[PDB]
Amino acid sequence: GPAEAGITGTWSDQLGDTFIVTAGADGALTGTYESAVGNAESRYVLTGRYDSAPATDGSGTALGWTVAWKNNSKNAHSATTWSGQYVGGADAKINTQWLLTSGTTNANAWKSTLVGHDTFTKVK
Amino acid sequence: GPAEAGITGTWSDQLGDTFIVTAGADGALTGTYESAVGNAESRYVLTGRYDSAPATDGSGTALGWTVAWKNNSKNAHSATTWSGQYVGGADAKINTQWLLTSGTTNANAWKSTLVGHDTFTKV
Amino acid sequence: GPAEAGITGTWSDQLGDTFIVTAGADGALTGTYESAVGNAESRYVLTGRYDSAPATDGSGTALGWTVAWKNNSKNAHSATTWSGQYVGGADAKINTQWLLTSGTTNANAWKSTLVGHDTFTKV
Amino acid sequence: GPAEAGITGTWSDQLGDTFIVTAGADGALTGTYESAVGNAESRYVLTGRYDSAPATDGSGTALGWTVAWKNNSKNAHSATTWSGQYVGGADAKINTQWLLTSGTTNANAWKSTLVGHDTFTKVK
Ligand SMILES: O=C(O)CCCC[C@@H]1SC[C@@H]2NC(=O)N[C@@H]21
Ligand SMILES: O=C(O)CCCC[C@@H]1SC[C@@H]2NC(=O)N[C@@H]21
Ligand SMILES: O=C(O)CCCC[C@@H]1SC[C@@H]2NC(=O)N[C@@H]21
Ligand SMILES: O=C(O)CCCC[C@@H]1SC[C@@H]2NC(=O)N[C@@H]21
Repeated sequence: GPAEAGITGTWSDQLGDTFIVTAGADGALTGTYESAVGNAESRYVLTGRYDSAPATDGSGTALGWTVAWKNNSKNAHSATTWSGQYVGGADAKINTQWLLTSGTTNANAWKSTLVGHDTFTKVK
Repeated sequence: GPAEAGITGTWSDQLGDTFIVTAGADGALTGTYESAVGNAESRYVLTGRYDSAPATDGSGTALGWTVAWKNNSKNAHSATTWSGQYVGGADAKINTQWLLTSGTTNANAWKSTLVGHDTFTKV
Repeated sequence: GPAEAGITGTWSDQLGDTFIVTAGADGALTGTYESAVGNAESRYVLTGRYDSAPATDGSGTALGWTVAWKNNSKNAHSATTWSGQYVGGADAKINTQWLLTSGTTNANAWKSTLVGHDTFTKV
Repeated sequence: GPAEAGITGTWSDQLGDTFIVTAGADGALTGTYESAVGNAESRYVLTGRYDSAPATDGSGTALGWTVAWKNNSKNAHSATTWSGQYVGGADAKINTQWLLTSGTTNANAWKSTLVGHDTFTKVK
């Protein structure tokens, strides 16, 4: 439906974090992600899931994805998930909230996870 | 590293939410998840990532995964991500926080996302 | 410091959720909040805290507050906390993330807490 | 009702973070809080709100509170809110999720906020 093609493409946010994704008819999200901030260099594997038959009543399309911050260049020992919804239209948006967990000892687990939000806009 | 075999298997929480996962040598998590609560029936595909070369200093292994709540039986128009860490050993744990976003109209978007936390133990 | 007069006043977000606050010289926030959405009518008491001696290095001023959604008109059996920072200047902002917990039975507690975010600008 | 007296008293969690609170008939929570972890020393002022007429159907009592991490001994330039519900009974609990925001420059705001959860049990 329009959400598969709508989500597929390149996205970025206002900090210049950016990702390339394909949304499949099987509900899969597959791509790579590049953060402009934090302990990250170059691109990381992204995988996730989305609702391939969203409500047709004006609602967004729910989705989520994960990046573990390890690639051939760098390993931050952390992983981020983004949970949110795709809102289509000519200026499509992906609106998300995210959790960034770092590996820690049990004693430091209380400070293991950052939370934030981010809206991405489609490049093409 | 040990996290590969250690994450691979079947996990559950106190409510009987459960999942089967394989942690690949490449950092992929793939499996199936079943919720005991919510607008959910039977199993849903899970996919995520973990740090396949975690620190060796006693820290946990970071990971995350997603489930979109649509399968052959039901579609709740929602998706959950779990972000957390695997803590190994013979009674291994995966400690998570989670975000459950439901598709909403823009007017309702302020109430789209629930947050919670959950500890799974290996079956 | 400037945060005292700068936080004190009336604030609103894009939806018309609004609050009046006084930031005390002692670190207290006290005021009243009105939501344009949700199970809410008229004004509710707000109370919180802010760092009354923030860093001087250009950082924002940390703060937080709570509203329990019971007043003379309505009781939604819920409470929201906002955690964030005040960024001063002539177009000052309060940038927040928030947690809205509803009273639930233990069985439903996994769905008790919504999460979101909101930026307020000063009227 | 039972929730006012139920919440009033001293609470602690498994790390030995602890607080003393009074829940008022006016919906107020007033007290002080002592963290066993992080950039904190001795006690900090706590203020918050709770539902003074909770549902009588088995539901918990919603509540929340704030601590800014500045006292006469220490200033961490941060503040934490806890949002959750009081569950009464002979072994009463306060179950919460929390957000800890540090003051940051706008550039570092994406890493300003930690998230976690915590269950407190009543001391007396
Ligand atoms: O520092 C790390 O642990 C690895 C990089 C984390 C970057 C975070 S993930 C949430 C936010 N969104 C971005 O694209 N970058 C930051
Ligand atoms: O109700 C829905 O929208 C779909 C089911 C959601 C179930 C949630 S996901 C977070 C928590 N953990 C579980 O295993 N189940 C609930
Ligand atoms: O529906 C309820 O349980 C009470 C009203 C909640 C309104 C929420 S609080 C977070 C967000 N910000 C607002 O100003 N309103 C919504
Ligand atoms: O380091 C700081 O910025 C000040 C202390 C923060 C302590 C946090 S607040 C959430 C968690 N619960 C606790 O009682 N202590 C930690």
